[PDB]
Amino acid sequence: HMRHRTLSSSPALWASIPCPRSELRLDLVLASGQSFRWKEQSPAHWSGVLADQVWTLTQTEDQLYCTVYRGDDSQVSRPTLEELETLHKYFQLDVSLAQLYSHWASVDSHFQRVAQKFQGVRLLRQDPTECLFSFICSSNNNIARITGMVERLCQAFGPRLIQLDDVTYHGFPNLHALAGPEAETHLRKLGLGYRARYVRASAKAILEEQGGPAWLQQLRVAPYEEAHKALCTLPGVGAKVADCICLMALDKPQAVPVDVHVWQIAHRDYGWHPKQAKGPSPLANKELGNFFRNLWGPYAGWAQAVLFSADLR
Ligand SMILES: Cc1cc(C)n(-c2cc(F)c(CC(=O)Nc3noc4c3CCCC4)c(F)c2)n1
Ligand code: NI
Repeated sequence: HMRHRTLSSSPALWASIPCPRSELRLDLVLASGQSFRWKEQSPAHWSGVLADQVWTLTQTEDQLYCTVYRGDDSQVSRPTLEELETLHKYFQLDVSLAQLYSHWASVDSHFQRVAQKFQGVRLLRQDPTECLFSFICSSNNNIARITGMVERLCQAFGPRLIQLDDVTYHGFPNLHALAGPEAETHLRKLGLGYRARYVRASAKAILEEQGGPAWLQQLRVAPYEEAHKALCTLPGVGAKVADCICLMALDKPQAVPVDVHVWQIAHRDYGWHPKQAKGPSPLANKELGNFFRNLWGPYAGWAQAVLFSADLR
């Protein structure tokens, strides 16, 4: 009945945001292991769900074009003022990335070289709940299999929003939906495996032990160090996942997620070694995060995103 919009198809349902392609490149952000809810359904046209609404995004060299599917028996219209603000905040466009790129480049020659080809790699501001459970699914996994688990989870537990072509879009489920007695059994049938236990247990933990998703909003305004320790109390959430949520959902730009893949890059590209544990360890991982914060400063997580994205391509 309804299909994915292109900029050529129905231009009268698109609104623009004055966004240089140096400030944001959709193709290096939306599928670069931050969000797992965006797909290039048509060429240079990215479709995904944001807060119970579906968006399609495309860009020129100077403009970011966006169209909304409000997903109901409502008159089709262009993005509103409030809806465009939501997208402005989601891409954190108030913060200059050009000024950050130059600042990082001044103290790191390796970044200066990589940065040239890979511009507009910025850090998305995600919903804490979506980010939390997305990154519990990320353990010993790849972007493709993570994307599948998150989609299947959302269809199974989340409310239906709209259908565009063959793709049916579901909003991310609330904690109560994931905390139910059959939840783990269902998630195992959807292929999450062991991660199904942590999803249910963490949903149950936030509700019962922390008092619902207002807790995650408290961690947003809490110091990085307090937020990180609070998150590490949840089943399946360790230092790596806690840092991911801190950087991508709780407004901690200094948070640097460290796993074996970040170790590889740090060693190979920066010559970094732990100043006892020859290989990775909780203490050595903590030291590596500090090393990058000392080097790049209070937006070290955003600098890591540039390298991480550049490494995927
Ligand atoms: C063996 C293999 C192959 C692939 C494609 N992966 C893979 C890739 C991923 F992107 C992710 C997700 C992720 O961890 N993203 C991130 N971690 O720190 C950061 C990011 C994003 C930008 C800020 C810093 C994953 F869990 C696995 N692993
Ligand atoms: Ni070495």
